[PDB]
Amino acid sequence: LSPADKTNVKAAWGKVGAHAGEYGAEALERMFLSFPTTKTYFPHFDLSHGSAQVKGHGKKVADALTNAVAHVDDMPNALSALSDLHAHKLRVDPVNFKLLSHCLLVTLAAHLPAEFTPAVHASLDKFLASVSTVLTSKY
Amino acid sequence: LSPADKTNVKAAWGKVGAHAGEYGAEALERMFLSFPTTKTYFPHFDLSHGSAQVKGHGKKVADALTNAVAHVDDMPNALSALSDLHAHKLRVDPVNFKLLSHCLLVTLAAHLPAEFTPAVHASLDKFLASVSTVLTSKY
Amino acid sequence: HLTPEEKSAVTALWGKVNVDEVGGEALGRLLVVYPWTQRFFESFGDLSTPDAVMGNPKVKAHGKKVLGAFSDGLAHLDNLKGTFATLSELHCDKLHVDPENFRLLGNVLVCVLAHHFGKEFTPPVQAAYQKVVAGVANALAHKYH
Amino acid sequence: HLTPEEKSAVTALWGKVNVDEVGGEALGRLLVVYPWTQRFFESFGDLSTPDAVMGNPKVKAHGKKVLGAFSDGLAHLDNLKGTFATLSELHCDKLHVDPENFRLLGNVLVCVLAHHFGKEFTPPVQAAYQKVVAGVANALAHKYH
Ligand code: HEM
Ligand code: HEM
Ligand code: HEM
Ligand code: HEM
Repeated sequence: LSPADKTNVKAAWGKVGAHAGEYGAEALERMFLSFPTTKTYFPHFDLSHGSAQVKGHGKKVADALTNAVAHVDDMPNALSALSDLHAHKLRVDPVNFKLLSHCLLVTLAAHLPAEFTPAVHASLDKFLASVSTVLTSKY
Repeated sequence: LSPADKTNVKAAWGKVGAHAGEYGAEALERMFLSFPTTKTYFPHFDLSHGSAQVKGHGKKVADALTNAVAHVDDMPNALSALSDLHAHKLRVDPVNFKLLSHCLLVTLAAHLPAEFTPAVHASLDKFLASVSTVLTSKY
Repeated sequence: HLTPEEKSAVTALWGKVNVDEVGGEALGRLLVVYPWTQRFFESFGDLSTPDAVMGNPKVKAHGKKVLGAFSDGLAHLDNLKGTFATLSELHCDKLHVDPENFRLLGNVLVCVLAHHFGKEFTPPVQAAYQKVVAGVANALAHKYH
Repeated sequence: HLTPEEKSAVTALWGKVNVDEVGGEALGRLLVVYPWTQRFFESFGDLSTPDAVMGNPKVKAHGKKVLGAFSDGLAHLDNLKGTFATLSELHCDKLHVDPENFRLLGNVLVCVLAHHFGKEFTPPVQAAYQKVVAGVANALAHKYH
C-alpha cells in the first residue's frame, strides 16, 4: 500500500458516507447470489432479499471497513478482534475474502461512477486485499 | 507472522548453514523441471542440470532469504531493491512465487528431515509467503 | 449453466454494450490493477501511467478484439469449450498466460459492466454474468487441464 | 500426461510408500499448515495443536482413505476423470470444498514424499509427481468446471 493508494482509498470511502451500510448489505447480497457456497457460513441467517439480518451484517461490515480506512497504517492492530473471529472461530476460507472484495468493488462501481476511476479501482483492490490478509493473518 | 513462527524460521534457516546456495540452486532446478513456464523469465540463462548460472542464481536467492531471515521484522524495508526489481523490471506473475516457495519447501524437506516438523513446515510456509508478498508489494 | 431467465437478462444487457470502448476499458483496467499483466503487452508502447494505459490506441484495439471474443462466447454458451479452442491454444502454448489472469480479466469486465450500467446491473444479472465469465475462463484455460 | 520414464519412476517410488502413515501425515500437515481446512473436520476431535493433529486416530484413518484414493488414481492415469467422479461429487456438491485446497493437499503430499525419501526424491521424480497431483486435483474439481 503506497501513500498514493492510501490517499485514493480515504477520499473514495469518504464519498461513500452514510450509504456504507446499504452498500455493505448490497455487496453481501451480490456475494450470496453469485457465489452460493459462501452461504454455508451463515446457516442461522435469513438470507432472502431485503433481509434485516443481512442489512445489519452489512452495516457491521461497512463500519469495520470504515474503521480500517481510519486506521490504514495500523490495520493489523485495529482489526485484531475481527481477525481472531474470522480465523479461529469462523476459519473462513481465504478465497471467500476475494469474492467479497470483488462484490464490494462491483457495488462501488455501480453506485459511484465518477469516483470509480481506474486508479481508484486499483487502490480499492489493494486496500481490500490488505484488509483480507489482515483478517486471515491469524492462521 | 507470530513470535513462534519467527523463532521456528530462524532456527530452521540457521540449520541450513553453508548449504544455502546448493539448496537454492536445487530449488531453482526443481521449479524449472516441475513448472517449465517459469523458464520464460530466464531466456538468457543456461538452464541445464549442473549449470553454473543456475548455481550462482541459487546462491543469490539463498543469500536474499538469509537476509530476510535476519530482518524478519523489517522485511519490507530490507527487500525494497529486490521488490523493485521483481515488480517493476521483471513483472513476475505472483503465482511463480508460490511455485518457488513450494520447491524451496520440497528441497528443505528432502535435505533436513529432523528439522522439517509440521510446525516448522507451517512457519516456513508463512515466512515464504511473507517474502513473496513483499517482493510483489510494488504492484 | 444459465437458466433461460438469466440468459435473457444477459443478452438484453449485452445488446446495449458499447463494443468500441467496453473491451478497451476492461483491458486497460486489467493492466492498471494487475500491472504484472503488462509483461504480455510490451509491444503496445507507453504503459507507465493509468492515463497512458487508458489512452493507448493499441490497448483500445486489442480490447475491442477481446470483447468480440466474449460476444462470440456469449452467442455459443453451450459450446464454450469448442468456441475457445484456438484461443486456448494461443494463450497457453504460445503466450504462457497463467489461467488466474483469465478470472482476473473476467472480474474486471464484470466491474466495467457494473460501472457503465449502474443500478440496472442488478445482483441477479451480475450472478448470471459471473457464470458467463467463469465459463469463458474455464474454456480458455482448458489447454492447461 | 506422463512419459513412460515418469510413469516408471512414479510407480517405483510409490511401491515403497508406507500406506499406513503417509496419508495421515499429509492430512495432518494440511490441517496444521492451512488451519482453515480444520473447518471440514470438526467431527475428528481435538485439532488444537500440531501434536494433537498428528496424533489423531481419525485423521490417521482418513489419511489412509485419501492415500488409497491417490493409489486408485495412480493405477488409472489415463482415466482420472472417471476414477474420481463420485469423489468429485462428494467434495463439491456435498462438502463444498474450494478446489484450491485440492492443490494444497497435493503439494503437501509432494512435500511428505520428499521428507520421507530424501535424495531419492529427485527433481525429475518430483516433476512427475507434480504432474500426477495436478491431474488428481483437476479430476477432483471437475464438478466445479
Ligand atoms: C472485508 C471483509 C470482511 C469484513 C470487514 C468483515 C467484518 C465482519 C464483522 C464486523 C463481523 C461482526 C463481528 C461482531 O459482530 O462482533 C463479521 C462477522 C462474520 N463474518 Fe465477516 N467480514 C469480512 C469477510 C467475511 C467473509 C468473506 C465471510 C464468509 C464468506 C465472513 C463471514 C462472517 C460470519 C459468518 C460472521 C458471523 C456473523 C454472525 O454470527 O452473526 N466475513 N464480519
Ligand atoms: C523466493 C523468492 C525470490 C527471491 C528471494 C529472489 C531473489 C533474487 C535475487 C537475489 C536476484 C538477483 C538480483 C541481483 O542480482 O542483485 C533475483 C533475480 C531474478 N529473479 Fe528472483 N527471487 C525470488 C523469486 C523469483 C521468482 C519466483 C522468479 C520468476 C520465476 C524470479 C525471477 C528472477 C529473475 C528473472 C531475476 C533476474 C535474473 C538475472 O537477470 O540475473 N525470482 N532474484
Ligand atoms: C479472459 C478472457 C480473454 C479473452 C476472451 C481473450 C481474447 C483474445 C483475443 C481475441 C486475442 C486475439 C487473437 C487473434 O487476434 O488471433 C488475444 C490475444 C492476446 N491475449 Fe487474450 N484474451 C483473454 C485473456 C487474456 C489475458 C488475461 C491476457 C494477459 C494477462 C491475455 C494476453 C493476450 C495477448 C498478449 C495477446 C496477443 C497475442 C498476439 O498478438 O499474438 N489475454 N486474446
Ligand atoms: C486432493 C485430493 C483428495 C482426495 C484424493 C480425497 C479423498 C477422499 C476420500 C477417499 C474420502 C472418503 C470418501 C468415502 O469414504 O466415501 C474423502 C472424504 C472427505 N474429504 Fe477428501 N480428498 C481430497 C481432498 C480433500 C480436501 C482438500 C478436503 C478439505 C479441505 C477434503 C475433505 C474431505 C472430508 C471432510 C471428507 C469426509 C466427508 C464424508 O466422508 O462424507 N478432501 N476424501
